[PDB]
Amino acid sequence: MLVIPPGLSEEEEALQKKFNKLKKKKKALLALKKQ
Amino acid sequence: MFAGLQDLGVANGEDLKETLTNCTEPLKAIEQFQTENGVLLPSLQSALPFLDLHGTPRLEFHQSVFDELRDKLLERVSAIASEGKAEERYKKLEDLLEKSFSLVKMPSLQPVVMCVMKHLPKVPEKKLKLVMADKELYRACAVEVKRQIWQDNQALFGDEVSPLLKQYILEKESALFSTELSVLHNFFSPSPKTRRQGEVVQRLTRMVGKNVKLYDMVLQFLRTLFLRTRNVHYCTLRAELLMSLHDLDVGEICTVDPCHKFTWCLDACIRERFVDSKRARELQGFLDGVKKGQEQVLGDLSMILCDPFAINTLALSTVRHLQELVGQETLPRDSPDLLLLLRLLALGQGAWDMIDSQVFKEPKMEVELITRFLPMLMSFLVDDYTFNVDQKLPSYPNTLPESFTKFLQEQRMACEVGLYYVLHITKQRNKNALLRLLPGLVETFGDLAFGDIFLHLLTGNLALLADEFALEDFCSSLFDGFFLTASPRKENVHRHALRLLIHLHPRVAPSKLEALQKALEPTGQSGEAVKELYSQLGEKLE
Amino acid sequence: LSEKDVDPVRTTSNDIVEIFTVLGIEAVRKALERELYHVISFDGSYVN
Amino acid sequence: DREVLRVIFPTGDSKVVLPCNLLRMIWNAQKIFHINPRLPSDLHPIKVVEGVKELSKKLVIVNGDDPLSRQAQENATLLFNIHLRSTLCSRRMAEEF
Amino acid sequence: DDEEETYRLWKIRKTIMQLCHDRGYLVTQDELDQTLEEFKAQFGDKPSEGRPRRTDLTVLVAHNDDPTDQMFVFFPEEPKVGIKTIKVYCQRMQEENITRALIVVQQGMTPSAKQSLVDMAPKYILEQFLQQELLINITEHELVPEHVVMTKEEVTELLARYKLRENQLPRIQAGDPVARYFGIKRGQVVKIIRPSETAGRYITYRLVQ
Repeated sequence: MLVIPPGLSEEEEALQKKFNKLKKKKKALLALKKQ
Repeated sequence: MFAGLQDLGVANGEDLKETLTNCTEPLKAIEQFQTENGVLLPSLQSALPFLDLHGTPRLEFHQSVFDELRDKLLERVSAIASEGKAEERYKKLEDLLEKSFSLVKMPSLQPVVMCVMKHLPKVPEKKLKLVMADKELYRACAVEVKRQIWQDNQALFGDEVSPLLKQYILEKESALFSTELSVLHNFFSPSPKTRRQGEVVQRLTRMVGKNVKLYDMVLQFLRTLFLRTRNVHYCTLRAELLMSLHDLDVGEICTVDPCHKFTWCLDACIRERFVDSKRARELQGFLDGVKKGQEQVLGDLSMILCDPFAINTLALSTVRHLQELVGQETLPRDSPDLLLLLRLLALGQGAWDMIDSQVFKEPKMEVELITRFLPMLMSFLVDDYTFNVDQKLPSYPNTLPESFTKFLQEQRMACEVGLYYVLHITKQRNKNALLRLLPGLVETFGDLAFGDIFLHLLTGNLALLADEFALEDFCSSLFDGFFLTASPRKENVHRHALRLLIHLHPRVAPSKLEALQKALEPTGQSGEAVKELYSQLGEKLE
Repeated sequence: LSEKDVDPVRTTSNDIVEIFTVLGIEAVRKALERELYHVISFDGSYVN
Repeated sequence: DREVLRVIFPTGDSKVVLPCNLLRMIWNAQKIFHINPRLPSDLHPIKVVEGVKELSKKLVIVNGDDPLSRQAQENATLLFNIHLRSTLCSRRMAEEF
Repeated sequence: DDEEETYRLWKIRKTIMQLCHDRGYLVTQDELDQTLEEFKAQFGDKPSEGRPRRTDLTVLVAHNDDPTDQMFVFFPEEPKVGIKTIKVYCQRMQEENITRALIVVQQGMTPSAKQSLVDMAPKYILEQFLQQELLINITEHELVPEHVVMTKEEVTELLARYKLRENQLPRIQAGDPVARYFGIKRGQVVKIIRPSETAGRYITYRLVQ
């Protein structure tokens, strides 16, 4: 079995931050469009 | 023309001349030879005066009778091949063959010998060896005799196969270097069934036939030549031959092919152009189904996984899977199917390494790739989505992290994945993403970006960006970052760049057109195709 | 028409509103022409 | 033209309505010019073919040289042209009429 | 059930392939006339909670003339498609530069969803289709004559030749099943070919309105 370190790297933290920011932007955009 | 007649007692022209030379009265000897030794039938002797009377000599109807008896013999033996007791009649045909092997050298009866040899399922080995010694006898022999000959003749079989392999290479390099830079028609555009129906593949399927040893030896020759020349087309030819034999239901070959399930599944994935989860699990089970002591089979598996069609299908499936993960916002470590696809593609890449190194075990895959490089691709896609939302919300993120560049320039796996991601984002006609990842395209590991396949694919994808090719700055950046890095050095990159320029010459501005025509001037030490492209561009531009 | 073993080509409906809703405006025109021809030529008469 | 007819007319209904009664005109010509349908005649088949081809030009419904107009004219007189070519054949003009 | 539902899905897929082929989209010959057996062997032959579950047979097809123009064909699982599903399909279409979709619903989609669908028309073109209407191909019915969609150039040529304004042509409404089958919009003229028992062949024209 390959060794997969669960520890978050800078790449994974950046990906999670971009995920969250995209979530906020999508929610704001959908709120604007729904009006 | 009449050699070998003396063995059976039928005098030929040599002895006839040698006898008439020292005979004073040839007439009586000739008469006794044509009557007694010839057709001893009173009816023919009575017919002779009438045929003299017509003025048509005995020559013509004697020749007609000889030819019709030859035809009757061949047709009768053709019926004999399917009537009577099999073994007894086969032995009778063998007896006829051993009688007529003395007359095989005389062409007026040689078709009888070749027809008998064709009808007999197994010609005696000495006769086969004597036939192989002469080119005319070999070529005149039917496919059955060729099959019997090739089973024991390693060098002859390889030599006969070689021109077909050369023709396959020639047509493959004519397709990879074709001026039709269209999306609907690329190197992988035809379906696998159509490609296996090509002249070379069908000829190979016919000539290999239903012989296990011949098929195995063809496979081994393909493996050796692929190892020698590093030419990926030979793995494709092996897969095509096996799949064509499977389509024609050659059980003796499908049974002896251990990768039959795996190769059939890969062919199905290529035909459907997407490796689904079910087929991926099937492939994983087949790969893990190789028991201990049979690691050599793994090598064959790897050779199938290095197929350019399979490589392209797996790469596209992995890219789309990563995009689906981004849509699911899933970290790459969390997808076992992604890991399976990465393992499959790494095995395809390392097929040659495993074949040469003889260590029949799957190469280890370092985890920094999945943990860091793939999150960069996901982050680039998320940045694209964020910019799109901001456009819909009340500049473009083009910053390139150093980790992504390092992994693209050092990891062959990351190199290929990023290259196919570039192809995908270019297919969307997205200039901004292309220019963002162009600094990554500047340097790549293994020079896989400089391969013929990837250059052709990139030209086909960029064919949709004529409007952006109307911009001088975009063309300059694209050529400097990727093309001018290897086109002055590599002939293939130069040829593909000139193909792209020729296909998109009128969109390019005159200044950048002159820049491309001048900086990419053909050299004498390069191939003639580059000069032909330059001449074509010169003719068409004015 | 969706039923299996039922011919989806030669199956008519004898009703023009439903044919208009299902098949179209040219199909309803053809069906109306056929219905008129039948109802006029049933008695044996002929109209151009 | 036979294939086209079998496409347009299912159920094998060979009764149609057309302007000119070609058979009756042929009969009238036979009676007017005293054909005597027993001796060989003087009528080159190429004359029949050329006459039919030139006659098809004159019978016009849609007037114009536009490709659209040409197609409309060809469609309008399609059935009559098929009937005329099936009646004024080279063989029939020499074996039956 | 499973076998009858498999047959229904295969028939619907064949109808959709024929529809895409008629609109000029690049459809391979094999998938156009694929019988039931290869469909069973390709998708799983167990639609009820199995391998050929929906959103797996959705198809993306590129136009033959221009590879840059494509269409999605979606098969939502829910019988009554609501605003959430159409919104997520629109969001999926957002990531691509193609704005043509074809939704195959199983029952009447909600009125709010229809309002959103007709609102997003100028940027995102998409049409609904009840699965009942796709169990057959109405174009093969004998009552339906030949329909051809004409380019704007030949429409102008027609209007110039007959010297008539476009409002003088016979009309066809956008809700016509054939019009929805061909995906034609208002202001577009359709040539119709019929076999005429008096002339041999009649070509008429209909304006979408």
